[PDB]
Amino acid sequence: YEGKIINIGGTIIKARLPKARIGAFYKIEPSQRLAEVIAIDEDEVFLLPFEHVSGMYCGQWLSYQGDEFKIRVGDALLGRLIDGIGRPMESNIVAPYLPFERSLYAEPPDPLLRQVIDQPFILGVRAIDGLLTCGIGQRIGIFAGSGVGKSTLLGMICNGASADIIVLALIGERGREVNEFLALLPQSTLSKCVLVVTTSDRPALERMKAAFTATTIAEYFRDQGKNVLLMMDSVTRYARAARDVGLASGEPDVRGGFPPSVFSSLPKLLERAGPAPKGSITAIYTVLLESDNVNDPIGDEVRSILDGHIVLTRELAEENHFPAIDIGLSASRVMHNVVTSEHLRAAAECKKLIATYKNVELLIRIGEYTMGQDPEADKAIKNRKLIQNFIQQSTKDISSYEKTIESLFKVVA
Amino acid sequence: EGKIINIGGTIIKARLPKARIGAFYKIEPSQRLAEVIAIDEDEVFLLPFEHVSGMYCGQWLSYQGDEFKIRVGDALLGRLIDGIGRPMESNIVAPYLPFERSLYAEPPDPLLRQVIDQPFILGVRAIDGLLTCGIGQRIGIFAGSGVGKSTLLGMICNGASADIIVLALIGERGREVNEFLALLPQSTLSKCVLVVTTSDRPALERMKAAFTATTIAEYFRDQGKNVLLMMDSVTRYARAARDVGLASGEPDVRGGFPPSVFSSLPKLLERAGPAPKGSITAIYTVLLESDNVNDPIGDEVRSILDGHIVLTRELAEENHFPAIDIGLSASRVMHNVVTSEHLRAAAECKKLIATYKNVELLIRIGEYTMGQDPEADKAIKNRKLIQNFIQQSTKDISSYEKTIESLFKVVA
Amino acid sequence: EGKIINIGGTIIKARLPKARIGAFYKIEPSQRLAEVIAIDEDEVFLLPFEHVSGMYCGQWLSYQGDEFKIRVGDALLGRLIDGIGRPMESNIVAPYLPFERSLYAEPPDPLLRQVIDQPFILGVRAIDGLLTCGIGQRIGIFAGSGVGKSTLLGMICNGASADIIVLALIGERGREVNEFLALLPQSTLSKCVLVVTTSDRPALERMKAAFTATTIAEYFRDQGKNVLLMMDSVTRYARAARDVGLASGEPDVRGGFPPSVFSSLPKLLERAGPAPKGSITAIYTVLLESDNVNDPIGDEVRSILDGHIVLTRELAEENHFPAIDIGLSASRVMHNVVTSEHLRAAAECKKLIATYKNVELLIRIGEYTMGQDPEADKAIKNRKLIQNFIQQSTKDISSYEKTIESLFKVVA
Amino acid sequence: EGKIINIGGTIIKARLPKARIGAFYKIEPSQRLAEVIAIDEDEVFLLPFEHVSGMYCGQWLSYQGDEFKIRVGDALLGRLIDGIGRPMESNIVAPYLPFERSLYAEPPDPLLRQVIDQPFILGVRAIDGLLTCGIGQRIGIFAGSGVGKSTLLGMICNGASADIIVLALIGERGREVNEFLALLPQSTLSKCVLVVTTSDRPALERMKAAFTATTIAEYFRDQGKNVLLMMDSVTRYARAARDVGLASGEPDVRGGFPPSVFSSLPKLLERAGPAPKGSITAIYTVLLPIGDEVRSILDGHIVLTRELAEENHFPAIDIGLSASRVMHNVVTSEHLRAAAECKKLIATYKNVELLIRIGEYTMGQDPEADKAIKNRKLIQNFIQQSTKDISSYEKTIESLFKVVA
Ligand SMILES: Nc1ncnc2c1ncn2[C@@H]1O[C@H](COP(=O)(O)OP(=O)(O)O)[C@@H](O)[C@H]1O
Ligand SMILES: Nc1ncnc2c1ncn2[C@@H]1O[C@H](COP(=O)(O)OP(=O)(O)O)[C@@H](O)[C@H]1O
Ligand SMILES: Nc1ncnc2c1ncn2[C@@H]1O[C@H](COP(=O)(O)OP(=O)(O)O)[C@@H](O)[C@H]1O
Ligand SMILES: [Mg+2]
Ligand SMILES: [Mg+2]
Ligand SMILES: [Mg+2]
Repeated sequence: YEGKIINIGGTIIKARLPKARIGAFYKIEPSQRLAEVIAIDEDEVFLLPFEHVSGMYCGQWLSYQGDEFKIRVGDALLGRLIDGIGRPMESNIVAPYLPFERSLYAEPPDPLLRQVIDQPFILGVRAIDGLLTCGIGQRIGIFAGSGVGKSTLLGMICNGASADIIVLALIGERGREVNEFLALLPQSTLSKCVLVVTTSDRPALERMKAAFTATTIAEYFRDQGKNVLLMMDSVTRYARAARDVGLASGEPDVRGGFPPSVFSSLPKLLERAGPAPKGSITAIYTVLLESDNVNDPIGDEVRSILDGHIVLTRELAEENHFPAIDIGLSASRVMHNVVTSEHLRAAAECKKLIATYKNVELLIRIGEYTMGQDPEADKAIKNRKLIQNFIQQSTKDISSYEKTIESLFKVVA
Repeated sequence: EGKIINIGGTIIKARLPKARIGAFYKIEPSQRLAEVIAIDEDEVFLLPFEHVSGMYCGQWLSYQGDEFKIRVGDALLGRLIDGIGRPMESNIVAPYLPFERSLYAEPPDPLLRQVIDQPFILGVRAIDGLLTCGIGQRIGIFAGSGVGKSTLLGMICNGASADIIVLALIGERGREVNEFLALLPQSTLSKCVLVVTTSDRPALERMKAAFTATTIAEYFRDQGKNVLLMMDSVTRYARAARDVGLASGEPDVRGGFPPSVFSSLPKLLERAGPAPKGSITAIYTVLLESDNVNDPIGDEVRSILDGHIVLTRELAEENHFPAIDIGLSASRVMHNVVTSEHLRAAAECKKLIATYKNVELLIRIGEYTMGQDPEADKAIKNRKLIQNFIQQSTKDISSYEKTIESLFKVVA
Repeated sequence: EGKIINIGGTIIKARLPKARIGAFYKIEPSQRLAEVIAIDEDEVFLLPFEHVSGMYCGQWLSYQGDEFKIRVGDALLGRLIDGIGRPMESNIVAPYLPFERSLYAEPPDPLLRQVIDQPFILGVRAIDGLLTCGIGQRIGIFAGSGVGKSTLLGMICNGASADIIVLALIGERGREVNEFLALLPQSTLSKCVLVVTTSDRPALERMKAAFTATTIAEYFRDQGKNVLLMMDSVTRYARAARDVGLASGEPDVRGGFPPSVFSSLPKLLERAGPAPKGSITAIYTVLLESDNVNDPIGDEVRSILDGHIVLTRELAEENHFPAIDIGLSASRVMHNVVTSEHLRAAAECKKLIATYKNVELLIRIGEYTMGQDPEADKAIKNRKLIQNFIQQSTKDISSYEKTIESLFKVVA
Repeated sequence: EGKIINIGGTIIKARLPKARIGAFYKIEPSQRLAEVIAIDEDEVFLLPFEHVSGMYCGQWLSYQGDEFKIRVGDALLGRLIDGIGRPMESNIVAPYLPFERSLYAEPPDPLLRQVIDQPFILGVRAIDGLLTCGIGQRIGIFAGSGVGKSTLLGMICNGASADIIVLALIGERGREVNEFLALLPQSTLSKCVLVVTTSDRPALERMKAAFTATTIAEYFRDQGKNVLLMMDSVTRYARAARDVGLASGEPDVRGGFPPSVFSSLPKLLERAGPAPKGSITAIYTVLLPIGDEVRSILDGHIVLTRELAEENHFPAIDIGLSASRVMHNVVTSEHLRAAAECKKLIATYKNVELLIRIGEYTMGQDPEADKAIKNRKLIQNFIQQSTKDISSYEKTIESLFKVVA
């Protein structure tokens, strides 16, 4: 009715319709599918459809629907599954009464009202609680390569941690995993859990906006005054989808593909989850790397945005050392605030012993290390299988925070 | 309908007013086809089905059909199919197929997948004892060229047991078609559908042949059966999609590949798994652009599939066949499949292999004197048992009980 | 005075005939400002101050200013300012800033700069005992991600003795503005100006916060007092200017960066320093792309800046904090400042650290007979005194006399 | 004389007919100027020196020239000069300058370069006792950061037997020009004519500073005077001409440098040699990619090292790996062989100090290292002195000949 699609191909369509506000979404008039305006030219507009692009033609019409795409949240979406658009997954249900329409692109809190975080957040993994330590309110990434440890460790965290609300986004991952995550969490956890599931099958728009849907639901349950744990599996799938859309919209390449829109819109997503006046969002994001190099474009940028990074390495997964986290290469930017100095000194000595043995281990496997001459290296070896039975852990085993730090004191000295 | 104005060599472009994208057109005098891949307000980009030589400007295009749907039915069992769905063996009568299916369908709904917990016996002791497969798991075989990908699919054709075996041979040798028919017995070839396009064919017919194999496997899944899909070199699909997408004017995001091969590979690989009725267990051969596993296609297909078996060239040079590197390999579904005792025995055998790989260069140089480590002497002592457990000949298959009891005898 | 013709991601384009550069316009339906960054002879490139929410074609523009100016004055202390210039705390009453200044001034005359002779007491034992800073020196702190740039500015800013501190937090997490105010006591918060912009803010606030901080520092310099300016990740300025200029029709040159970044960064980064009345002393945190050596924006900042502290994460992996690599870092302005015996003690224990970094191998390998290398014998005996002099705690600040006394007893 | 088409950040495009590459044009309302890098059939890509803000569509460009030449005369001795040529300060008034010459002059071909004679005394006693240098010889100094090369340059300006001394502080920092001029006397400044430019200044005039200083030194070469040229940090000329080159548009070849700097640096360095009018002793400093290309292109490298400068042994030069290639054509055979035997008397100490760090080395048969141990301190106070310690040429000769005893 308003315009005509005049260019079909790739991820974006292009239309001819004047006076289009940017970000408004338009329905394809005979064929019930709709598309969001991402950019405008002097008369022609770039649109990104919500579904696949097959079956279209030149001069196909476009109707006007709304100024902004908004999702509809409420308190009646706990224990239920949502896609990236906002509509529910399951159809054996009656769909709930969600009363509050919320926009999808909001603001972070005032930087003066973001308090300092000084309470520990316990995950149940002995390594990430003893050596590193999370805090109630921070956001922390799990940086690994392909098929190393990210999902499993995130399942161990979901099984071990406990918040008032749990919002779990599975964006751009395999569809076989939505029943594994539903199997490894109990009904006492499922009663406070919202899944936002976008499979890797889906278009670029759903796989790009599922992260914002999960962040919007998490901040809705934050504004009621509760501590909500957000867990977002592969924020890099958002980064890939935004790369595809931004390159199809005609933007350059900076730092290995990845237009400036990606590095501009990652902080608009990641700054929305932290401490707040009412409640706080503790966030745990997993990051896939383009090799096992930690110095990726997206790996380095999301490492410079987040408040803690947990680096998992493949050469500790070749050795059946699970969870495969590299202690020397991973850090936790809030553990000097959330815990006493005695735990801090013990964790520092355990990190120093791990790095000392890794500095020595090469000249043990070629038979040149001589015992008794270096006092720091010897104590790095005499405790080696005493520190490692602390640092590696089974999947179905959760630990308490007390015997964790008691094992740490027993392991270091 | 319209006329052709450019011919480049991979894609052509034409003056077609208001063509549906995806609809296939016909070159009018010369009996060839093409399909629409992009539209530019009066000028469509077309990908021809056959070779491009002979065309001229202003050559006409006739219309037929809104999409290229293949013709499928129950009478495909025991016969060979072209990549776009023709019967290849022309010495026999054409089969009667009642149904039409388009090549691009949807995966099953994610809440209807029912996490897999039954084993799938392959016959190779290394992907039965140490790695284990599931009914519904899609597996990858990652190697360099010449390392043994096709030998191992030949080993697991005559050892595995499904209802319908759907074997795609896309992008591979024409000489292979008969050698894969020399491994299949008559009780197995009477239930096998073999979709083969070779490396000579145009880029479309190597692109749209994995989708043909998946559509035939989905038709045989939806009847209530168990399908064993196996593709040979899915990276040949990835390279056909690469040079078509780069001819179509698209940027180069990673290692030479457009983003339209990274967005179109999950909507191929995710259609092969568990289902509300039936199942497809799929095995994909993946060739790596060097011996490095961090090839972009190797990395992306490792991040999509449910288990990877990396074969190295060091073990192919050391005459360790099959050349499965155990530390680099994994199987996601094994902890739901095997018992706790079998999982413990598998983990301890893998730790023995890693311990010997630690002490190997130290004993090769000559520093290892017997007696310091308790695990290194265990590795040296069980070395020969582990080696003749992992190493297996081509004409040998094991049953699952003999595999697990030999695992228990080897591990301790 | 013109219509907007297209909206990009970061950029606006309009038809403003004979418009100047720097002339900022506001959008008539929507109250928000935008300044001109390029001309294309009828068609200008503007950069907006905010996001692009509803931006229809043909939206009008109205002339507001020929250049953008900020309100400065002496009644700015103890406050928080954003990159634009307006106060960021809203519960407080708005102050009275008397004067206005443009953000683009020129560095002082190089024949009228003073001579740096007296030290700037910094607080950390390594950058006082080994790399001493003078009053008027521009040093930079070079590291990768999360290696400890912001923690070292916390240690400096805690134990700083300057008459007025301007702290620029450019393009970093909103969380840490309260963590910097948690280690500013009231005696140094009553005379500090925080120019803070967060990483989610639009492109030119993140591009102009450095100019706002240097403008405020030059104002309080021209009053006549010495002032400490500390920028946190001027690399965020550099890649904000990269994303602005590179999307305005300007070519990649060395890292994705246009030539305009390399034209506008040595003018910003040099208008600090000594002066005929007053002196800005500046500490620039620099983020590096990789941990490599061929960084197109780290190398030339290293070249045009007199003194640099290099933090390497290979010392942050053995938990050696602060991770200062004393061999890779230098201070061109310390031989003019400290006494000669201070130079001898600093050079001697740098020599001891450099000796023990490779005598350490032939201690572990059992090849070191005592006495054959006496200097190494002096670098093994005093290893512990050095490694308590170098790394210190975050809350462990120390005065200058204790640092030089402990330096002398470490070297002796 | 031409309207400005558009502004591309650092590139101006104009609509003006018939201009040559390198012609510099004039922004008339603001008094700024900008030179031509490329022409189209009627439009012209040129690039500004200064900042580009304040410019609009339709500003005029006054012609005022066709190539840039510097107004150079005899009265520039003792004045501060920009890389373009205008003075630095406004307290002094610009004197009479009759002549002007362009910045380009072709060097003679290398097949017929002259013989070197006539020892040229620099003032540091270490090299003119050990690594001497003639009049027309051009010398490269390879020093580091924090090695004390600025005092070395100030003390080879102070005590040189040259009537004119020309130095180009090309790309220096803000403080470092006063840091350098604080250690030059007034008797030296009344002999100097010196070009300064800072990293504030645009890369275009930061690369034309080298040609300006070379051109002024060629002017004082033609008046029958022995003249010394100094160019401090040739590498900063290299990065400035790099920024001009790939700012105009050119892909790089080696390191990050375009081949334009590899065509311009032998052209800039191959000139300024032994002319029959009384010639021009060039001293060019390079810090430690193109140091290979510089070290293979001029005769004589002097190496200053941090491993020697960590002690109090100034000037921080090591004779064991630096040598000026022309000494037999300069100094006599007695002085040459005595200097070379003192060089190998120093070089055998470092192969025997490490063997007397351990307790093994004795006397009895080693006639070259037993002499270094006794006659060490005369060596080690011959090859070092302070900043304002001058040692004339007719003292270092007999001092070196009583060092060899
Ligand atoms: N902590 C662990 N313990 C045992 N096995 C693990 C562990 N982490 C990963 N694995 C194995 O490695 C494979 C990859 O795990 P997963 O976390 O799914 O990888 P990704 O991080 O790519 O999702 C799985 O199939 C699993 O069997
Ligand atoms: N398990 C095995 N037993 C014996 N020979 C093998 C085995 N695997 C590979 N080979 C040898 O290595 C070569 C590569 O096998 P093939 O499967 O054809 O490579 P590709 O995986 O590239 O198709 C073959 O020629 C074969 O002889
Ligand atoms: N001086 C120090 N002492 C102890 N830990 C430190 C020190 N500096 C940095 N760290 C650790 O390293 C990490 C990086 O700190 P930070 O200063 O935020 O790095 P950056 O600001 O450069 O990203 C922190 O999580 C912190 O725990
Ligand atoms: Mg996963
Ligand atoms: Mg094969
Ligand atoms: Mg920081």
